[PDB]
Amino acid sequence: ELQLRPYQMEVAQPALDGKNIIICLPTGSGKTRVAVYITKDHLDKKKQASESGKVIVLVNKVMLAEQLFRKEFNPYLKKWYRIIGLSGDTQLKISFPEVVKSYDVIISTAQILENSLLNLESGDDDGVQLSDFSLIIIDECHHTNKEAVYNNIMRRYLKQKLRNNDLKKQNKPAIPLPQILGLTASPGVGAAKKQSEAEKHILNICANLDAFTIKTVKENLGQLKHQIKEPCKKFVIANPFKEKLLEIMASIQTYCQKSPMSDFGTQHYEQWAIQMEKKAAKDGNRKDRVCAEHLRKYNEALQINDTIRMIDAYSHLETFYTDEKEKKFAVLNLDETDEFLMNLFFDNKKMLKKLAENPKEKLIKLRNTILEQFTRSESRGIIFTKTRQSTYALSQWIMENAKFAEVGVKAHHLIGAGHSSEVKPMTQTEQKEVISKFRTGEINLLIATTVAEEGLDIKECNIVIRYGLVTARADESTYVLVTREIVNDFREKMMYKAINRVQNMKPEEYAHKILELQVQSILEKKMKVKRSIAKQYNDNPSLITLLCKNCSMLVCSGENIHVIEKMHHVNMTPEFKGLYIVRENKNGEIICKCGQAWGTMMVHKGLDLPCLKIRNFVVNFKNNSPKKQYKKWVELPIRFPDLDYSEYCL
RNA sequence: UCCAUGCGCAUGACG
RNA sequence: CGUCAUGCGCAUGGA
Ligand SMILES: Nc1ncnc2c1ncn2[C@@H]1O[C@H](COP(=O)(O)OP(=O)(O)O)[C@@H](O)[C@H]1O
Ligand SMILES: [Zn+2]
Repeated sequence: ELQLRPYQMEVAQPALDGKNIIICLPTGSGKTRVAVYITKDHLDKKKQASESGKVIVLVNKVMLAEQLFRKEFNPYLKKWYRIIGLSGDTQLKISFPEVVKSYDVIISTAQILENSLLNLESGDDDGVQLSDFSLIIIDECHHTNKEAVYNNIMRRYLKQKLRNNDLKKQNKPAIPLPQILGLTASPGVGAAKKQSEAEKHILNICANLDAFTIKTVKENLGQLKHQIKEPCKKFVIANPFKEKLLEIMASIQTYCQKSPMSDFGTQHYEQWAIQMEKKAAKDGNRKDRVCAEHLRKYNEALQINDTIRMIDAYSHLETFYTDEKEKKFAVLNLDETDEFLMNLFFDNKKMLKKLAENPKEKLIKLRNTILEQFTRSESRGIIFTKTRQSTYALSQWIMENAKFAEVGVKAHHLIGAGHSSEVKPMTQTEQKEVISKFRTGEINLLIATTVAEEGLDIKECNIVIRYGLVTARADESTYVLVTREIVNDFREKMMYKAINRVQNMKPEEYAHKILELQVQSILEKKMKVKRSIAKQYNDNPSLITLLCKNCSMLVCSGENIHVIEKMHHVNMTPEFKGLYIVRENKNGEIICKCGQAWGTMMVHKGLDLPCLKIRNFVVNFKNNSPKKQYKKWVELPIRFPDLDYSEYCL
């Protein structure tokens, strides 16, 4: 079987000639299948050539790899050729180079391939080359812009290509390089206020891929257009506690002589709070880092309240101050500052809570909007929002709300898996379960945070409602936008025209432009190398000291620290040990004699290790140069010794 | 299956 | 350059 649709046929035609073209098509056109056909044709040709045919397919997300190995490639070609569903998570007893030698076809993930190539350049002796393959295929090429995995990969291919040109002229023989296909929904357009900038961006993409031309369907376009149902665009749009909190912020400002130089509930105030916090850290002073941090917490509460039930802000600060109280209690087992701030809060805490019960509330507007939508439904919907906490708050509020229960439409939250912002990350398994549930109708509506926007298989949904999120199927579209669609349309128009412009270009001029872009990218990479190496020069054993940032006291030295796994830094020598405190709630966490959090107590190879984080400490060189904050160890060019387990045997 | 950690990347907003 | 929010990948250790 594997019959190929017509509009797919023409667009794929050039690649069958060895063309390293790009194929951009819309969503739902099943470019996976045309990709399969192309792979099949390339391999059959290499069979006729009596030469080995290798394909190494790449994706930026794992689940895509699983889907292609599950539903697309193996079904059609499993019996014809060897296929492997490679991924970083899937424990594979065998190393990558072997499967490079042992499988005719490969689904994979970019970073894995890059790591193998790095080992080739390194002394690990695990070797692979883009030349070793006969064909490289990529999905969502549009990510090949800025130091992305795809881009980092192709840059090597280019460099080699230019050497190949020089050798072609200088020498009759030249080394080989593979064909390159690239598939995307749309090449995309970045920060292009002009069709010229857009044209340049597109050309930069093509250069990164080194592709011959872009390809899109116009002749057979009507067939695909009718075949694919495409939704219509649309946009639809719908205190006292805040005042008290602002008053308290002003009270702290008066108590700290802190000038916001900015409005309330704005990013710039937070940015100033952080910069002031850094200055206080370098000054080793309190009510400066401390109160600045407290103010930042307050402004976070504000921005929460600006869109959210102030109950949630009360919960936010309930959590914050209760945990601070617990830290102080552990320390005890308080000064003018902490007492002032804590009491300044607790005094109004009950009143704030009472105010929180009073609705007098964007969320209340969205509730009415949503219920009105549900009356139309007769059943699938997707919410979106900026943050993770937002999704949980929405799900909690909707579940609590009786009206939505009366409607009988269930709802659940959904987020990514990155352990960031100290918020619970959903696991890939859990995400898969939830989307399966919604597809089955177990959950009528799914709250999301851009995870559902792409990758995850969500289709045939009546409505796609949004809640201040910058950005349906089954021939049913109920787009909503509560609180940039026009500007987005303008950009789409611009990129389409730029694409047509590039398609209608001289092959010579086009080749010259893309060649220049290739050279530029290579030069940028070389410059990046130059600066990156210069960063790591000092490599001092011990030229710094770790200090608590609330109480600017020496906490460690430069030499007492040791490294385990060449990842984690730790301080044995219990002179430090008697200082730090331990606390847990629900391996364990570490805190300060001042309540300042310090890190966690990891255990490696059986040694108990009070591991820590540079973020929560402030540097103090031996040269007495000003204090510093790095947010990560690698920023420091000096080198710490790997721990010797023979030492500290005890 | 879960936990914790390190590293890199892109996106949007903001300065 | 920094900030914040969001999403992704890789590599670890333990259970
Ligand atoms: N040659 C073909 N004939 C008929 N339908 C096809 C053909 N090739 C692809 N399709 C359709 O394309 C769909 C696959 O789309 P999919 O790959 O999931 O979307 P996308 O291309 O956006 O990833 C299949 O459901 C299939 O019906
Ligand atoms: Zn302290």
